[PDB]
Amino acid sequence: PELPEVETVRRELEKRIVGQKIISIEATYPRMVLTGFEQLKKELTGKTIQGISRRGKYLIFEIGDDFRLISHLRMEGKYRLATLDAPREKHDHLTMKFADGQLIYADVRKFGTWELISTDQVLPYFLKKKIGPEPTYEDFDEKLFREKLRKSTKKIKPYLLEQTLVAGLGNIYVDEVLWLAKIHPEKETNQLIESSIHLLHDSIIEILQKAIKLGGSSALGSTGKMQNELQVYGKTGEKCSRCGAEIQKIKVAGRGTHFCPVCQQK
DNA sequence: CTCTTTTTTCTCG
DNA sequence: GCGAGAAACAAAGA
DNA sequence: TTTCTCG
Ligand SMILES: O=c1[nH]c(=S)[nH]c2[nH]c(=S)[nH]c12
Repeated sequence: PELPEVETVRRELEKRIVGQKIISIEATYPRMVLTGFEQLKKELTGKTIQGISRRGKYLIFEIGDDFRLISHLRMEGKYRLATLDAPREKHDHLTMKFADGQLIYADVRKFGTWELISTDQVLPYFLKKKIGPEPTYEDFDEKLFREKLRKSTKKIKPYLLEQTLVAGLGNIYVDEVLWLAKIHPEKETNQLIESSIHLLHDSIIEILQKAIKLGGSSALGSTGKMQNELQVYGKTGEKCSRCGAEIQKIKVAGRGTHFCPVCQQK
């Protein structure tokens, strides 16, 4: 999941589990609780969920007054809300049980993580990861963005994916963003001129805010509609510009990369 | 049998 | 620094 | 790394 899907999950969770008391926590895969399942079980049991926030692709459960559970879904993490008597499915790893239902975390590839953090350690946690600004007009300052692009020789697609220029882009939306900004994924960022950087800046914000509006692309968050709006991701061999160009797929810095060669020249 | 495909972090030259 | 490659893991799809 | 797929 990328920022839009996580934000969709956040919103659904906010509606359903805020105000609920955690009755018990169970794990068939405790190793995904990086700070220690035992400790997490002991601190959070009996606590009431006060809210859910998000930073980039990270979910943040606000539980009791002094704890935060930071959850990352990585590649295939999924939450679902189920009755207390729901059967176990094969890749369920964790469950937070309430009085009248449970929240189950599943992850086929086991990449997803949980970390229990002190409330005043949350801001330092994201500082250490060097996570960039949220993709909004208010937080995503184009001037700093521009200064960083100009000082670097990195290719624009893997640089954007670093989460440091701006938070929340993953493989789908960076491909959609570069298509929309008419920029080649392998463009060296110090070659970008001012007007391209401006278009790229706005496009990053516009695409992500749109995806959020449509509930993300495709359990919680499984009713998204952004996938219908995708212009290049996963559409190899299909048309992009009303002239005849087909979408090409190449490998860039280890990632499958979809682009329209005629519209996205260097 | 083999290989490649689908977020974050680490190695290493 | 930097980037190429791989690690963590499961299930495809060839 | 493990298992499936027409296997
Ligand atoms: O956190 C990341 N760091 C790097 S270097 N690349 C990358 N690609 C995605 S997606 N996330 C990240």
